[PDB]
Amino acid sequence: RDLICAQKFKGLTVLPPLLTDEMIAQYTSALLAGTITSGWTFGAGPA
Amino acid sequence: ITPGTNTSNQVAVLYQGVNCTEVNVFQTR
Repeated sequence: RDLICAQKFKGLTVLPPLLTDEMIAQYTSALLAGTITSGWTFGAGPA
Repeated sequence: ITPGTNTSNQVAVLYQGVNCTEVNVFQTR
């Protein structure tokens, strides 16, 4: 068995994060869009 | 998962590391 499956049989479990990789990617895309289209106005008020 | 004893008494059970086959139900990651 792999390392994860061999360590889970002793109590050690890996909990999944709340924000998945897709949500972090969407957040980064939104930040990039705000930086390109607006600049610094979207981090201080209206875009 | 409990919304608080001051609001209601319903609870939700999450079994970490199962497939809804060895415990409505909802299968998540």
